[PDB]
Parts: sequence; C-alpha cells; structure tokens
Amino acid sequence: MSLWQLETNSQQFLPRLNGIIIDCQVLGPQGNYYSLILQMTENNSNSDYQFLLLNASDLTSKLS
Amino acid sequence: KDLLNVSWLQNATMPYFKNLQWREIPNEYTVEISLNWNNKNKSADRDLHG
Amino acid sequence: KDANASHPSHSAIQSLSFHPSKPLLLTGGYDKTLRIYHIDGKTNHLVTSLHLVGSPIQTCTFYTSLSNQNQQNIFTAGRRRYMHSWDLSLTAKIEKFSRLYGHESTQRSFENFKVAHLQNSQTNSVHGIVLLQGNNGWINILHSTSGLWLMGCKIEGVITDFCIDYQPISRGKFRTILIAVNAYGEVWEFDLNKNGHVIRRWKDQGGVGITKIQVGGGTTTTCPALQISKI
Amino acid sequence: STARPRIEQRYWRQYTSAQLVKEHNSVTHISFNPQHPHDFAVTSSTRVQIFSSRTRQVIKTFSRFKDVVYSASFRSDGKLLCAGDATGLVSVYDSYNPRTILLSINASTHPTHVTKFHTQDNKILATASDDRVTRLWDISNAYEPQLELTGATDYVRTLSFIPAAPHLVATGSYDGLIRLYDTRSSGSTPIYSLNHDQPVENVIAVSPTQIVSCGGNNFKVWDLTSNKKLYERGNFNKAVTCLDYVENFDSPMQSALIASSLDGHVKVFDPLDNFQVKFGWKFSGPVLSCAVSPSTAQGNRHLVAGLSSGLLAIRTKKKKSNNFQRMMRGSEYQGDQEHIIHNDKVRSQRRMRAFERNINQFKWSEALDNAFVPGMAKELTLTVLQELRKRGKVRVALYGRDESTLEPLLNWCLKGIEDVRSASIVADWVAVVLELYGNTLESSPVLQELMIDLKTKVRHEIHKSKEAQRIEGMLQLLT
Amino acid sequence: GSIKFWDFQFATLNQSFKAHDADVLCLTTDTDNNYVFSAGVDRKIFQFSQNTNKSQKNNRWVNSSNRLLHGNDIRAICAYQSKGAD
Repeated sequence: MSLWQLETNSQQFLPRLNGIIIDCQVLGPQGNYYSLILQMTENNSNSDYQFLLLNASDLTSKLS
Repeated sequence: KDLLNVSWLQNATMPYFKNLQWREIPNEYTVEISLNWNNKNKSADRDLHG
Repeated sequence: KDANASHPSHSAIQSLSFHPSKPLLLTGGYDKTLRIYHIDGKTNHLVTSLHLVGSPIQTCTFYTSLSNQNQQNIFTAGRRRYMHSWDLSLTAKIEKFSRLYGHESTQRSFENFKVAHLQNSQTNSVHGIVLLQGNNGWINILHSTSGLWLMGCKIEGVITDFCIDYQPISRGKFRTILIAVNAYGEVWEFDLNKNGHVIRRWKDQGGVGITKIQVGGGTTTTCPALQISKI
Repeated sequence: STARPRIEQRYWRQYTSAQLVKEHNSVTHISFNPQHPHDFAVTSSTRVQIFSSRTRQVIKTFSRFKDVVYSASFRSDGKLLCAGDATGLVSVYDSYNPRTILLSINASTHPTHVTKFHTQDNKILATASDDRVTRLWDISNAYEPQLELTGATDYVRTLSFIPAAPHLVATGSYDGLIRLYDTRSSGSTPIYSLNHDQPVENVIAVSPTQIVSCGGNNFKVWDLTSNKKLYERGNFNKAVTCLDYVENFDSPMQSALIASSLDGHVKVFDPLDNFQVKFGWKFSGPVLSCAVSPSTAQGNRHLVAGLSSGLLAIRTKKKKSNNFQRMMRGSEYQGDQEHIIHNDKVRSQRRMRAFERNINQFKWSEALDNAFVPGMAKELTLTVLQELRKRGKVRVALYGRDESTLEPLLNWCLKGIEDVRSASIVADWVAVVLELYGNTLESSPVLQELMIDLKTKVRHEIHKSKEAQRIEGMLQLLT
Repeated sequence: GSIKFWDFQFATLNQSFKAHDADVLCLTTDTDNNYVFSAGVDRKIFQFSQNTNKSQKNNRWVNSSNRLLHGNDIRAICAYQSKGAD
C-alpha cells in the first residue's frame, strides 16, 4: 500500500498485504480510515476478494 | 424489606452500587468486586506477541 | 491537599495538565506511568493510571476536538521515536504514532510537542495538529486524528521552543500562527492554516541562549476554547 | 500487513579447560567435600593435595607423611579429613588447615588401604587394612574400635555404608563376596553376601536400595532389600577401576554414575533407564582414579582423572553523577501498583546479515558475492544458493556479469559437486551460466581451464557414484 | 541532493526536495519563473513547476517530471527562451 505525499512527491509504504490490491480510498469524514480490497490471486480459479479497512494511526488493520 | 443497596466510589468520583439480598448472607460478609489492578491492556487487534 | 498524596509517584513530574472542561488533572513522569487524578480541594484521588513500558514519557497533554467535543485524546511522548494517542473511554485503546511520512531523518526524539487546532479555510474541517520538534531547525506539523504529515517548517538556527497563537477572522473563522525561536533569539511568526511560510520575523532584545517561549493572555494550549466562536 | 519470513551429548561435550598436572607417582583415589565440594583432594604418594574450584591448582596440601598414602576422605560435615597410608597409622586431621594433625591412630600393621567416615554419624570412622578384619573406630575414644568387624576369607579392601540405612556397612574383599554387616551384630557375620566373581575394585551404594560393585572387566549391581542383581556392564578393556555417583544435577539426565576402567574412556551411565552411556571421552592412557564433583558444586563443576601414571586431567564446566541518576531515577518500576499496563514492543531479532538483506532488497549480485567468500560458511553458501534458485531468476541474477565475477562460483562448485545434497543443484548453476555465457568464454579463453578441470573431476565423481550404486545393487542381490 | 527553496525576504526556507540522490551541481529557470530545472552528478535532469493559479497563489512548487538521458554526470546546464525557440 503506497501513499504519495504530493508536495514532496514521495511515499509511505506498507509492505506485505499478502495479496493484490484492487480498490482503495479513505472514507473517514476527518480522514482516519482506509477502506480497501485485497484479492490474493494465488488461485486463478475464483475472484476471491478480501474486504478490510485499516486505521491511519499506525496502519493497523481492523476487521479483515 | 429483604433488600440492601450499598454504594461505593469505584473510580475517584463515580458511584457504583450493589443490591445484596439481605437475610441469607453470613454474619460477617465481604463483597468482592471486579477491579482493574494490574490488568494487561489487550488490544482488539494483537495477539500475545503483538 | 497535596495532589499526589492519594497514589504517589516515584520519578520526576515532567508533565502536568488539566482537562479543558472536566475536573481532571494529568501527571506524567520518567517512570512511564501516566496517571490521571480527579482533583478537588479536600481529598483528591486517582481516576486511572495508565502505565506503558519502555517509553519514559516527557510531555503529555489532553486534547478535545473543537467541532464535536467528544474525543478526549491524551497525547504522550518521551525520548523515544514514537508517541501515543489515547481516546479516553472511562480498558484503554491507545494508538502509537510513529509513521513519519516526509521527514524521517530529523527526529532523534519526540520529547517536545504541542497540540493545536486549525481550520481548513476553504471548508471548515477544524481539526488537530501535533507539532513535534526536530534537530536542526525542524518542527513538523502532523494530523491528530489520522497521523498524516501535514507539513513541516525549518527555521535557521537550532530550535529551542515554540508556541501557538490563534486569532479570529470572522464570526466562525480563525487563523493559527506558530511562533518559534532560536537560542540566538530571533523569532519566526508564521501562519499555518495556509502553507507554512513566514509572514513575520523579528528579534528579541537580548539573550545569548534563550530557553522557553510562551504566549498567553487570550487562548492557548493551556487555556483552550470549546466552541469555535469562543476562540 | 505482516512481517517478513526468515530462511545430552552436547552437554557433556561442552566440558572444557581440560588441563594437566603430572604428579610424581600414581593417583590411588580422590575425595570431595560433602556439604560443598568447592574443594577436592587427590591422594598423591606421601602427600595429599587439595584444590579449589577457582584457581584449579593446589590451594592446600599436606606432605609430612612418611610412606605412600592410600585413602583420603572427608567427613560428611566437611571440616576434617581422614587419610590412610602404607604404614598403617591412619591419620585424621582438620581440613582447611593442613599444618595441624588431630590424631594419628594406628590400625593393624598391614597397610590401611581404605578409611572413610560414617555417612551420617560424625564420630565413627571405618578403616580397612590387609588384616582380613575391618574396624569401626570411634574418634572420641580412639584407643579401640567398638566393632572388630571380622568374618572375612581374605583381604578386606573397599568399604562403604548404606546412606539412609545406618546399621548396614557394605564391605568388599578380594573374594567376590560383598559383605554387609549390621553394626548391632557380633561383627562376625553378614546377614547375607553378594556374589561378585572377580576381586571387587570398589563398591558404592547409589540408592538406599541399590548398590553398584565393580571388580574385573564387568561391573555389577546389587539390590539389598531382596539380594538381587538386575544389571551388569562389561564393555571395557581392563577392569572398571573406580566408580562415582551423582544425583540431581543440570543435564538432560537427572542422575548419573560413572565407571572408569583403565582404558582411556570413562563411561557415564544412568539409573534413569538402566545404565547406558551417553558418550565416553578418552584420556592419555590407563585411567585409574576418575570422578566428577557431586551435586552441590553450583554451576562450576569439575571432572578429575588421576591416571595410573599419575597425571591429573581436570576438565571443568563453568556457566554521570547522583543528580543525573536522580534525573533518570524512575527506570525500573515497570508498572507494579497501578491500574493498567501496556506492552507494544518490537523485538530486536537475530542478527540479519548482508546477504540476507541483499535478498530482502533484491540485491542479487552482491548476494552472490557475499555467498562466494571464504569468510562466510560453506553450508550458508549452499543454503543461499538453493534459496535464491528457489526464489529468483538466475538469468536476471546473472544478466550482466563477466568471468572475473563468475570465477568464485566455479571455484566453489569445484568442491561442491562432491556434496550429497547440493551436487545436481550446483550442476544446474553451472548449467545455466554456461547455457547463456558461451560468448564470454569464446572471447576470453581463461576459465575453460576450470571447465576442463571440472570435467575430469566430475568424471571421477560420476565413476564414484556409479560404483556406489552398483555396490548397493550388491546389497539388493544379497537381500 | 537537497534542493531547498528559500525565500528572499525573511531569509527563511520555503520548501525542500530530497529527490536528487547525489551532489547537485547546476540549475536554471525561465523568464517569469514558471519552472526550475536542476541537475548534478546523479546524471538526472529534473523539473519543478510553479505554473498553475494554485501554485502562484500559495507560491508552491511540485516535483513535476524527472529524466535521465546522460552517461556519467552533469556539471553544467543552462536554458534559453524566445518566441522562435525554447
């Protein structure tokens, strides 16, 4: 999960999401929660996604 | 009649209560209450090793 | 009555704060046990006492949001490279801010920070800011809810301290300014509701090494407002 | 989010500092302080030498004996010590002070071979010379023993007691024929005798129920509550010379007993699972008097080996200002008497290495370089070659190199083709590099010297593999 | 590598960019300062832009583009503008 600060054009990383990110946005009204979709295509048979959000504080995931 | 309500400050100023039924408790009687003393703060997101 | 007398402390008292409206005192020292007392003139007791290992805290404070006033986040920091936020809810949930987005090479410590509101000034998303000190001339303004690096500001010469001055603009609008010093004692006075760029700079009449600057009189960190119009 | 993945006999062989001190004659046997064996004594000729657990040399000794001395034995309190000589005037004198002699009392005129105190009583001392009678002298009135413990056919030679059972004294003569007298008896008969065959070398009691005797090229056990043997062992070149027992020490074996048998190796059996050795370690010849320290040596623990030549091998295991301190005083409180305790630590893990972080940051080239250096381990090199073959593309790992970088790869496959577990995989390594790098060797004709050297040694090794396969084919035919 | 933009009056820093990974040696611009192009010994020439109304109101610069078309180093750049060439 890579987030760019625009006015430095640089990035904060999140290394091992154990899958493939499909869609992501922030959705807190003050902007504290990142909703996203993992997919983890280690089986090509099914489009078996994985819904999770994570906090903006330490980027810990709540309710995979 | 046959009900006793006791009151005690759990934190520094909040009053908690207890409704002891009165006639069948022993003569001396202690009431244990749940109280945070050295409880390990456990998150809703981490295991033992964090 | 001696406010430590109910449940005493062991180390020094490096930080001491009040809740902005509720009758609550916070005590924080190097023995890494931030206590909170309910204080009154007769016999004052300990509401809770959070302890956190491996982080001897240096400064810690209360914070409430200006908008909906129901947040009550403690912020605490010591000599280490992480600080902690806490939503107090009478078993605690605390978060550990350590994600330095832009600048990662300027903090040997988090041991000096302030907290301050600001407005958005195109919308009115009034929200918090942590203001951390750095090492060369760096003071970084983060977010308080999320943790995002909002921006940073470097002054020329070594930071010694800094403070925050708000000022009203209209009935419902306000503007925040950060005041920062050197040891030499020439201050920068720059607003940070727009981007952090210097709008005033002058010089103290004297001082070889100045140590501590504090603004007051109106509202500030120690006397915060509750409604936005009350600033 | 998550982290990143990472890819008994050892106790008795972590015994070291095995130093040597040669005496001037042989070492009869030794002793140990029973309350705290932090010192120990060996029975040199015409002197007894006493050593500590720290300096590992003589801390005290006594050498005004006039003849060769045989037996050194502490009392169970560990204050004084007995010593029997060839003259037959057995001397008891205080330990931790050699220059005083408490009382030297004569036994029979035969050489007093063994002399040991009572195991629990502090005032009665058992002696045995070659008078075919042993004696329970009393040191309060050392003018005549209480018991003239007679009833031997020939040469009473090794004494012991039973530990928890006081009145049973187990003596052993050169007749087999291990006697065990009652001290309230007439001193002429045992209640029964244990039928060893050889002359017994010495006997100890490892239980209050089970003793072990040794004599001749096998040692025996003996039950005392039913007069029974359950065990012998005889895997020694000469007779098992001395025995020793220890209970409740720090090992994957709860209690041990050793037998030393004049053939270099000393064997460490166990009454946990009926007397099997973990491994026996040799010495420099005929091992006569060998024992480790007892239980309460407290960590530092010494095995000593006084050979029949006389050299003692000792192998030991051994496990700003006030204002600034008041500024940083609260560092050890750690949350004892207050409400909740957080714990959010990241752990400083094992030392990640340069090749490992090269794999972590895809630094494949210097990962190969850190693999092929003599400072790193050979099996580390094998494992990183296997793991990077399993991980990444060898083509993009070798996408720009030349033979001056390729040469330690070939120089180590030179010795790694002979491996059992990495032979074909390092063959696959050289297969890929020669599969895509023929232009380099046809430009620079250097490294085909190592290619042809490789070819002749791999013809040798394929002959070796062929003949090994047909020898197990012989096993298959003679199934 | 730290291309730092300081303000002239008040003598203060304005922005910073640690995008260069080596020693910067040279940098130029155009007439009304819509851009600044820098280069040094990372053999990379890259851009910063101040063109839009938001950039000229807030006085802000963005690390717009980056470009490596060199072999070893840069030790000099310069730039020219006209109505016949740019």
